[PDB]
This record gives sequence, structure tokens and C-alpha cells, in this order.
Amino acid sequence: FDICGVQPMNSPTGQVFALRAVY
Amino acid sequence: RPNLVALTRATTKLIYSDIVATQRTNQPVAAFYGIKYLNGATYAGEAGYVDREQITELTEESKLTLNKGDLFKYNNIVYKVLEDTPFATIEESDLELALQIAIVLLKVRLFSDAASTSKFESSDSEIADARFQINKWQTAVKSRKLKTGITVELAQDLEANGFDAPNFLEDLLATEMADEINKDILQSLITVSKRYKVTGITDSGFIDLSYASAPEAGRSLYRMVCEMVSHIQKESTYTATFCVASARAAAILAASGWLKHKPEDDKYLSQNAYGFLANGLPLYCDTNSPLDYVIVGVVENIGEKEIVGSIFYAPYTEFKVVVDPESLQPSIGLLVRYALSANPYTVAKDEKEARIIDGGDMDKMAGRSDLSVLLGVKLPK
Amino acid sequence: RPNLVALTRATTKLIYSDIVATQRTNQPVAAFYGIKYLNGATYAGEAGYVDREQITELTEESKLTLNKGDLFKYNNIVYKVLEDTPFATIEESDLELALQIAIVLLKVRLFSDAASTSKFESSDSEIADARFQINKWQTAVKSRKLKTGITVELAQDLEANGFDAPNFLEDLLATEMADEINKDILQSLITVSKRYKVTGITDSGFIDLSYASAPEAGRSLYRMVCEMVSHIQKESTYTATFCVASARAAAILAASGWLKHKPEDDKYLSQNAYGFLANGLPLYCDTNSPLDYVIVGVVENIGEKEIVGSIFYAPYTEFKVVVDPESLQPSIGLLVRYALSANPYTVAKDEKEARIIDGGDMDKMAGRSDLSVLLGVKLPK
Amino acid sequence: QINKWQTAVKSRKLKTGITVELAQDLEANGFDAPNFLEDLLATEMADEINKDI
Repeated sequence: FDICGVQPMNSPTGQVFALRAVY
Repeated sequence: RPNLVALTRATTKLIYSDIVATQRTNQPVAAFYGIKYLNGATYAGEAGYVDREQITELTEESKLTLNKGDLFKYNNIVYKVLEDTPFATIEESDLELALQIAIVLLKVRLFSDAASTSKFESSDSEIADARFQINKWQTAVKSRKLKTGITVELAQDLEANGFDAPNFLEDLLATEMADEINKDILQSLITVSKRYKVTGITDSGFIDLSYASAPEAGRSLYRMVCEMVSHIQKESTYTATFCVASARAAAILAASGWLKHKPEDDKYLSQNAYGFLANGLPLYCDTNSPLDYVIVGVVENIGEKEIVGSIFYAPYTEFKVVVDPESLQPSIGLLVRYALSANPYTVAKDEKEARIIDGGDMDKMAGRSDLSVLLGVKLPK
Repeated sequence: RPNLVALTRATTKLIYSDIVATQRTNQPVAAFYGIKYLNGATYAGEAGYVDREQITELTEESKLTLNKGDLFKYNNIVYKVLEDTPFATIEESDLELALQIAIVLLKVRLFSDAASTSKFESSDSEIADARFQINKWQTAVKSRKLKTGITVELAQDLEANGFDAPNFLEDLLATEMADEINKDILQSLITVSKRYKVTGITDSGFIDLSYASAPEAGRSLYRMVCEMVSHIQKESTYTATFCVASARAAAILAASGWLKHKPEDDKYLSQNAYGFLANGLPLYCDTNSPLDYVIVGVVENIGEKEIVGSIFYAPYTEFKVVVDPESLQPSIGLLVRYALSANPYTVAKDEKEARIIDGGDMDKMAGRSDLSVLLGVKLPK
Repeated sequence: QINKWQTAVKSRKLKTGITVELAQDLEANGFDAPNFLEDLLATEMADEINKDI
């Protein structure tokens, strides 16, 4: 419930962001 | 961003915003909505459907075993029998026509299932299902960008032309953007539009008015185009709303008498219309596609929502302009993004297919509009 | 000079101010501006150009070696392949038509390079360059002068007509001046306009409606004039905005139902138009040029500036009328000065050619408008 | 002559405003959906009525 980003949507599709490393 | 608002509002005036359904997004994808269904006459109720099945399919072998008071159906329409042995006096062997005739001659009657309150409440009957089904889909917003604002020596020219230059340049760059957007839309419409086809494509081949065929007046194309409207009407609960064709395909061809070149424009035409046809729906023109085609189709709305269109458009803003002054070149960039799509369910039986396709995928949506048709045309070149 | 401002504004109302682009000067030369591009379809970016180069030129020997999912391009249009071996089923040997067939039959698909930003930023790709360039040039202001407002015994006549003679004579002189100016403009338009040509000129020779040819109705001219409009649409980003012809050529010849006689003098028509065609565009009637020709072309603006045109006009103000009391004849002289030019860029590849030419040099700009076409017409004389 | 006659008022009825996950879809489209769906339902009704006429 609290070990994830939440970034609650206000529409399906809808999306979340992540600080992905450049790799 | 007020500057995107101003540039967008002041520039999209230049695209065919009305030959697509206009919706909007604020997401990376656009949530598009739209309506499609399987047939168009009478009710969509199951009980009524069963009744159809419980009366007769009207095979010719049975059409004469019917008598006064009986019902029968054909192509999902229920008709009632007037007097005995309907069709007894009709020589026609093709039931489709024999029925057409029987209705005209009052041998049969188009059947109305309007009914008393008693019918419904007494039987505690079923109720009609939807004639229509409503879909939603999600199509990614794509961008298209310009690095067209060339400035350097040009900046000095712009300074010389400083009277107009600041905005003049952005307006011009925005104009080219509008052109590309419009062209992008048109390619999608061309692709999705169903091929208008009659007896193996528009009287057994694409209409040909070439010198090898019929370099007449253009009348025969106007006739075919008018039929394209018929097609929309027969297939859906809408009349055509707009038409787009190349300059040679219709803007000029129909000048022969089947086109009015915008005698009025503060009424019923969009500002980007060429004009309108003699059986007119605003006539627009692409000017680019080598096809020299004609498209006839329909956009429609429920209140403010343009739920109907073969192609839908949904821009995403937060016309963005930027500057990159490397060396002596403070040039201007312009960025525009939108989702563009066809209702993906026209190529799907259900959600397990719709969810693995994209309304913006014009390889799959090709020829599957049903809210538009396209006519290929061989011209007297 | 407010009096000259008034004379100018009240007199230029009489010239075809809208069949040319109008700009203005305050210099001995006019700084004129205009817009041009050499090819119309898709993006004008280097990334695009490279991707196109990297796929194919659609050699007819390769057109069918393509399969589903492949891209190809032809004449700068990028298309995607639908199903395998496009054109395998197309008997057409002329690739231009074979492609049109493939498009309509959904063997190929018009392709857009629009993409997510991720594609662009990840690639760190190029961006579309400008399609159209803006070119500027300077052309000297030239003039015409009258010394015709004759007075002497005529002064007595003017006094006899003293009720309104002072202004009458100036107004008349101004009118004659406007007429000469308009003639100058028309000669320039005639000169710059490209010769309309199809298959060796309007179907292998200028339209000929002479008595030995086709003294029909005038229908055939209308058709060719209309085709000139399609040319304007095809080769540019604008639709025709005006048409001018001699009386015999069309103002009268097309008045067989293909021309409207200014039924309204304020609807899609200037006060100086003779009328508008059945297919629109205000029609101006030349009446003087021995050519008996028809011109179709465009004038267009970005914001307030009439940047697009084949011919540009830029009056130099700070219609000057003076009286010179020579002898017993204090006649009224009238001078008008303006720059008149074509965009020199249409006869130049770059600035090293533009800097040695002059937009006002009609001996070089002849036939190089690209924003106008002229049809020579052989009449039933 | 002026005639008078009477007939029964007859009717049609629909169960077409489907909601469930459709409610979720309508909620997603909640900016318009309440009225939109009723207007839409009314429209298909009008269509059959026009056809009946």
C-alpha cells in the first residue's frame, strides 16, 4: 500500500513515472 | 501555457478539424470514445428477435404458405400479411424484390411492434437491447516537430522586416505545422475509408472517366459520389456530413456544374472549404495524394461530444515554440502533439482483440471505417 | 501629405489592388518579401530524407520484392506495405499509376513519420527543415505622370462647370492614372504568369475555340480555366484567389452560364470586378491587352502581410496633384510612384543569382510566377 | 366534415443504458457521461420512433 509509488491516476491510461537508471 | 493556447487556437483554424471527430486529451494517450454496431430497421429486442425466428425466415418455398394475419420476417424486418397467400400474384423470383413489390402493392405491411402497455406489463416481457454499442480506446499521442524557423542572416532580414517579423515568423511556421497536421489526417482518412464498392467496385471497377473510358463532363463521378452518400445512409444512422477530394478528382472536375465554389461562407461551410457540391456537403481538398480520390463520410455529436467519426483527433497541450541560439542562429522550433485514430473495434469482434490493437495503427484499420468511404478515380489525364 | 493620402485612398480603389499582393514603401525602393519551396507531402526533415534513402526508390524491378511491414518511398512520399508483395497483382506498367492502384487497393499505405517524443529524443534525430523560405528583394519605385488637366479657355469651361469642376478634374485625372496603373499591373501579371501547359500546352496546343475548331458555347474554356485552378492547387499550398481575362477571352465568352455578372457587388467580390466565375474567384476584365487571355492565380497573407503573390505592388507615399501656370494654361499635373515586381527568387537558386537580378525586371521574370498561370486562347473571331 | 377517433397510446422501451464495468467506462468519461448516455439513449429511441412513423 506504501511500498510503491502511488501516483494516483485521474484517468485510466493513465501512467506512472519512474527514475529508471540510464543503464 | 497561455502561449500554447494562443498559438494552437490561432493555428488549428487551418486544419480540417471537422472531417475527423474532435476530442481532446491531457494524457500521453487519448481516451477516445465512439459508437459502432451490427444491423438498419425496427427493434433490437431479443424477444422480438425470437418472434422473428418463431414466425418464418420467408424462404420463397414458404412465402406462399402465409395467409391473412400472419407475420414473417426478412433481413431482420418483420412484415405482416395482408389478405391470403401474399406474393401469389407476384412473378418475381428474387424474394428481395418480390418483397419490395409486395410491400408496394399492399400484399404485405411493414410491421410495427409499438404496443399496448398491457402487452408489456402483462407478459412481464423483455425489453429491447441496444441498437448501438459504445467503445473506448487509448491511442498514444505522437509528436511532429519543426526546426523551420531559420534565423541568422535571416534574423537580420527579420529585423529589416521587424514591423511584422516576430509573430510573422511564428505564424508562418505554425502555418506549415497546420499543413502537416492536416496532411497527416488526410492520409489516415484515406487509409481507413472503406473502398466504396458496387458489383465488384463501383460498377465492376474503379470509376473511370479517363480518355480510355468516359471523358464526359464529370457528371458520372458526381453520380458515383452521390451514391457514396447513399451508402453512408444505408449502412448507418447518418447522412454524409463532409467530402474531401483532390483538385482534379472533384474541386475542378465538378466545376462542370456539380460544385459551387463557396458563393457563401458565413453560413454552413468551414473556412477551409473549397466550396460544396450540388448534392453538397462542404467540399475540402487535400492537393497532395497521388490517388486523385474522393472521400465521403460523417462526423456527429451527442451534445458537445463528437462520438462519431472515422478518424478521431485529440491534441495534448500543457503549439510550443522554442529557440536554439547556437552561434549566430537563434532559430525557432515548433512542437505539436496529438493522438490520431480510428475506432479499433471496427476490426475486432471483442475486447480480446481490441486490447491488442491500436486505433492509430493504420495498417490494421485500413479499409475499415464504416463512417466513410473512398472512391478511386481514373481521370482524363 | 493628408491631401495626397486622401487622393491615394480614394483613387487606388479603382485598380485591381487584390490581384497582386500589396506591400508599401517609404524608401526609393520597396522592400518586398515573398515565400518559395522546391519539392507536396510528408516531413521535410533530414532524418526523414535519410530513412527514405535507406529504404528504396521503388524501382519497378523492386516494387514487388517488398513484403508486409516494409517501407518504401516514391516521389518523396513514404508508404508502408500491406500484406506481401504489393503490386504482385497489379498489371499496370506505369509505376505512377500502379502506385495509385496499390494505394486504393490497400496494398500499400500512406505513411506518417509522427512518433512518440521518445523516438525523437532517444535517436537525437534531426527535425523538419523549413519547407518554404522567405526571400526579400528591393525594387525601385517607378512612376507615371500626367500633364493633362488642361486649363485656359478650359479654365473658363471649368468655371462654367464651377459647381464641382476643381475636384472633378482631379478625380478624372486620378481615374485615368489609375487606369494606366492597372494596365501596368496587368501587363506584369501577363508576363510573369507561367504558360499553362499540358501535354505540349493545354492538350498539345493552346485552347482553340476558333470557328475552324470549336465555336461551342465557351464550355471548353471554362473547363481549361478550371483546370488552371487545379494546377494552382497542385503546385502550391493555396487555391486560386482571383482570375482575370479579356472580355472576348472570358468575361463575355464564359457568360454562357460559366460566369456570374456580379449579382452582388459586395459578396466575395471587389468593386472593380466584372463578376466572379461560376466556380468562384472574382473575375476582372482586362479589355485592353490584344492577347485575349485568361489568368488564374493567387494572392495570400500571413496576418496582415500580403506575402504571397506573383506580382507585388508597393506605392511610395509620404497621387500628387499640382498646377503649373505656364503660359495661359495652368494645367493640373499628376504623378504617381510605386514599385511593381515579381519575386526574383523564382528565377534564382540562391542569393548569388538574386543579387544580380531584379524582381522588377520583367524581361527575366517572364513565365516564372509559379503562383499564376496564363492560358492563351484562340477565339472565334 | 370533421371527424374524431381515438387510438391507444402505444409504447416502446429500452434497457440499453448499460452500466457495470460500463459504469467504470462512463466514470472514465464522467465529465459528460451522466447526460451523455441519457441523450444517446434518447437518440436511439428517436430513431426507432422516426422509423415507426
